[PDB]
Amino acid sequence: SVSQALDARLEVGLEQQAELMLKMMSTLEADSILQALTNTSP
Amino acid sequence: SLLMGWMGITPLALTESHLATLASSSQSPEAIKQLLDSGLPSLLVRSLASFCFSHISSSESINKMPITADLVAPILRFLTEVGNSHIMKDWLGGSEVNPLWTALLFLLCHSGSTGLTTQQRTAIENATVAFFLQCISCHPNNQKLMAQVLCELFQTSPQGNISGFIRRLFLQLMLEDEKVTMFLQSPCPLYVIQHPMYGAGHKFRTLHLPVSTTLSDVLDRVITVPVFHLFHKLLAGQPLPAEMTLAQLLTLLYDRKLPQGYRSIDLTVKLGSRVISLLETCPIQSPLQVFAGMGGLALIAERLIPAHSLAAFGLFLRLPGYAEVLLKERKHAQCLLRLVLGVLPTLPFHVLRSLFSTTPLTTDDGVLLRRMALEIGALHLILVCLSALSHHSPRVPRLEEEHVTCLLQVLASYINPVSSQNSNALPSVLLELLSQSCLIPAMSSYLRNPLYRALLELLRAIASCAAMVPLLLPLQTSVGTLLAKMKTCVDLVPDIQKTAEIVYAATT
Amino acid sequence: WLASGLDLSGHAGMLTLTSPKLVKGMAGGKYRSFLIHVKAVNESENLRGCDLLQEVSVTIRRFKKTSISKERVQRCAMLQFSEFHEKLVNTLCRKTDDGQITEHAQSLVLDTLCWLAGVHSNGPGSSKEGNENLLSKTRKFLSDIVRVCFFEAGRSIAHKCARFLALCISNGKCDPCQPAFGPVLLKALLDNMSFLPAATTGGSVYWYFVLLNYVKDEDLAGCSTACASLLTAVSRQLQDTPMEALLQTRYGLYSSPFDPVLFDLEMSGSEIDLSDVLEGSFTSLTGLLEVEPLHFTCVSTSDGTRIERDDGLALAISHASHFLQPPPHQSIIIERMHSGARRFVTLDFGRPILLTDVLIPTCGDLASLSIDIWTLGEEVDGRRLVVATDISTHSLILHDLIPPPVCRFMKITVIGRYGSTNARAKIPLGFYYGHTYILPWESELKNQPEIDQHLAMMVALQEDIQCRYNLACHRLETLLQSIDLPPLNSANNAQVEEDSRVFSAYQDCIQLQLQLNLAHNAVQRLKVALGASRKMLSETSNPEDLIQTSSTEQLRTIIRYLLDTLLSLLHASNGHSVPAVLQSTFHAQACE
Amino acid sequence: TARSMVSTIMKFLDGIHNFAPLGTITSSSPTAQPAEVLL
Repeated sequence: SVSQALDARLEVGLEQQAELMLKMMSTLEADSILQALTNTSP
Repeated sequence: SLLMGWMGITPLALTESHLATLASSSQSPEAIKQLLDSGLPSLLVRSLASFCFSHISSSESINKMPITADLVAPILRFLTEVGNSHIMKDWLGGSEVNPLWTALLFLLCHSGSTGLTTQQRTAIENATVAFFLQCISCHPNNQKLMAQVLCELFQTSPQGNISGFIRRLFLQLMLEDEKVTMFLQSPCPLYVIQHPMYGAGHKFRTLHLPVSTTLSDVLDRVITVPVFHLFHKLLAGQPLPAEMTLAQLLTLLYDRKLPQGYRSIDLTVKLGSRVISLLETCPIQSPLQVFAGMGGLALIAERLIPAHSLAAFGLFLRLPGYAEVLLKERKHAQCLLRLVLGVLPTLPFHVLRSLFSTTPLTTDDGVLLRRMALEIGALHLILVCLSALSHHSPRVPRLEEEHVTCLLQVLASYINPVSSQNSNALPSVLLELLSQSCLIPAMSSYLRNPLYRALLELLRAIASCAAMVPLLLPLQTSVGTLLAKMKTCVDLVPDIQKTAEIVYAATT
Repeated sequence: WLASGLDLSGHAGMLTLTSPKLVKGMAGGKYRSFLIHVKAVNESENLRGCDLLQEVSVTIRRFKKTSISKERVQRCAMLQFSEFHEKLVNTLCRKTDDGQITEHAQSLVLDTLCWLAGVHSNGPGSSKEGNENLLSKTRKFLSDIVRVCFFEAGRSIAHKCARFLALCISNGKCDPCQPAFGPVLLKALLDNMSFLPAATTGGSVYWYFVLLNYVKDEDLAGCSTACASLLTAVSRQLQDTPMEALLQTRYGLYSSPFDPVLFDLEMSGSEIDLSDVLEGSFTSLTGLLEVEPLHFTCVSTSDGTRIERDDGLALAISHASHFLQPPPHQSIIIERMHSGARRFVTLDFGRPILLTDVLIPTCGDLASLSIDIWTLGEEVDGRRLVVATDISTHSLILHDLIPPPVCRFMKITVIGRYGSTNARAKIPLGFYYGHTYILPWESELKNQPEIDQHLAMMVALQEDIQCRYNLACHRLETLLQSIDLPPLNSANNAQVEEDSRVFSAYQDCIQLQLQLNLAHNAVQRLKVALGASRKMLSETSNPEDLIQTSSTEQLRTIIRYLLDTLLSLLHASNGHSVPAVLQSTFHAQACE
Repeated sequence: TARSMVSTIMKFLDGIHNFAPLGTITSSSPTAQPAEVLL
């Protein structure tokens, strides 16, 4: 995965949960790709 | 002759493979004679010149056959491949071909960004570089032709920025050593597809090597003791020296009826026995020195490790006669130019010192050079450099030691050229300029403490010129009595005593 | 619910609560107090719901007071009258005849679109007629806005549009007569795979593919066949010289040193050996061609801490090129380590600068790190960028700060891990990325030269580095002609000063090619800042023509990206039956 | 017996070298200490 690190100066903005959801999209992408790389063909 | 009749030669359309085969099959003298007798080279160069003129006219407005933007780089590569023949190099050196040079240069310099894409632009740039490398190779007539052409383009440079082609051509063509083809025939084994003149196997060798190397280096890469000896087909009964460079051999061959433009020189290797005039010839002139002969360095300087020495080198090379004494050491001059494009800091002042010494005040060249140095402001630059290096200011109305020594040597050679109508040989403008600068306080600071020898040379130089004497008076101990005091303190010795006596005589 | 604000780890979270009805009721100027209710709904310490919370924190942020009075009705106008929103959509479509819309205006309308989507993310029982109208106007022109944002825009505009579209994804509490944003955004994204190799920015297509990979879970067949068709097309296009092939066989050098144009640079702090499979997070930092790195100068250093390095127009051009350089790798060494080793360092850029992306490699002996920025004083304008407490697990990656901050001084505070042994280690400074020229609109957020001289000097630097790249290519070709070409097939190729000089020439060619590419992106950025635009995707463009006329590096990056999407699509079946469409277009000859 | 292309293209897929650390040791009689320190 990636580090649990988000912009602290952007907390004054309204899109903090937007950046959070973008980052978990990225982490689920990385996890799914690693799982597809590790898994074989049944 | 039958192959000529196939591709429509007794409009026209030849692909890249067609011209590849034609350039490959034209290297023999009879084939290149048939190619020159045929009108295909003339019609192709007329076609490409018309294409260049059309593209220039279209960009500035915002037997013939139409050449497109794609075929022109392969047919320029055809020119590069056919130019191995010496009569090809003589034909490219005529006035019939020169429109090719002028058209390509005006197209790829003036006509900047019918549309020229970047990949095709790089293709034409590399093809023109290959053509220029092939043309002046071992051909002094083509060398002076390209030198005149580039001098005339730099003369008509618009008034300030230089395009990329001309800059990279300066940094490429005359900034690499000339490369010639070495052919080696020997019965003993010597240890890619080439022309069938070059033989086969390991007993026939062909190299593409720079001229500046000697025969010992190319023979190293390839009691009675067998020793390799080199022979030429035009020399009967004498070997070749091992430390003899290829420029001397090329000049000897050109003085020995070898035709000009012969791209591959041939040598036979034999085995002789050893028991345990040729080197004194002039070398090749090379395209760089030929270009610098008419002062092209000043033309390109007008259009252009401590950094101040490298900045002052560009100002120093603008004087006439600077490049002629600069080209004595080729490798270090090339290294200095490589540092300019982006021992080494000593050379831009050492060459100026040698040029001062080789240009006396009894001739017009020395006084013209001195007045041009007065006009362009080299003395101001060297004086503020000495002020910054010596941490001293002008009288307002380990590397640093070497810098100070070299600057003092430059000043000493500037005052008296013979030391390294003499009263009116130098104007009083230099006298009033040196009376303002930091020469006297820096001299008083350094004196009261090779370099001492250079300072004594500066003292006898400034005492040799009668118009430069009254600078020695301090603005109350005279310099002669002071110098006598520290000479007695020091007491090489005869030089110190003679210079101190000369300074004392000048002060009295 | 709490699920709309949970963190990536799931052990923490944060909600930003606001509403248009809040300011609508505050327009009367009467409300002053609020209540908040925490309630557990249902369909050792057995904590249920409200007792499950460990630590709580409350903050309230006020609105910015501008110089325009009676601002209440001005803010209520957009919430009451919806004809603004469609007009904003029109400013995305470039259909208005009032001139040509620049990138700055697009950034501003996308910012206010993101703000209105954020305030409409939580509408309590209110009339969603304006929300439905803006959503309908978004769905009507979704292909046009995704084309002008993800294909004809930089990293900032594409990132903001991805933020707005995924925010529209997040608040999808649609009525049963309204479809969800998923299907329609999916169809809008698959309506623009044809124009993908004619894009402009690597980060734009990166955000495009992130959104595609997320929303592809609704419909699987169309994305699969579009990806497979583009696989076949760009694969049959990419096969069309022996030069880079000879490089690949002889030295394993895959990036072409003769193609002068690239697409993006991807790097991360996390040839490939085939034995383990017998790097997934490396797409975290994309689009590093539009943004150049900076240089580091350490100013302040704490006790027991040392920063070390790990082991006349031509002069001005050379100095500007030296300012535009990747600095060598540096690091921090600590004399004495302990449980909670608090150390402090300060970095200086030398001038005010825009900071966009930051990368800190993984340090397994460090508990936490925190970075502060300031321009004039530490207590004057210091704002916190990011504090990360899991450096030992993964690397710190923060990508494309929107809005991009300006700064001159960086403060790095590091706390070591608990129970740390007294063995020395290295904390690399990482790689910092920013914008050398500060634009006037980004200067006003928090002796500046004019645009024209900066553009002229950047064009001169691009020309000089183009000359350097061309001479490097000529040297590389003339040297590479001298490689032995045996008739021994390729077995002896897989079987030295010449190798070292070829590697050095290739490294120089790659470095100058990268410099030329980012300089060209910088002058393109300055040209669109002047008022121009990049390449316009015309409606009459043949997809095969723009496939053929695309750069090879762009084709390689787009191939890796969409077959990455194909891998994720194949794994998304959860081991069930693979769809027949991508199993049918990939027949024997297609696979071969 | 010369090394052909197979040895070149399998050599990196995995000058006299030691092999004692790779192997294990044992003895037919129960000793007071194991002999792996010798390896």
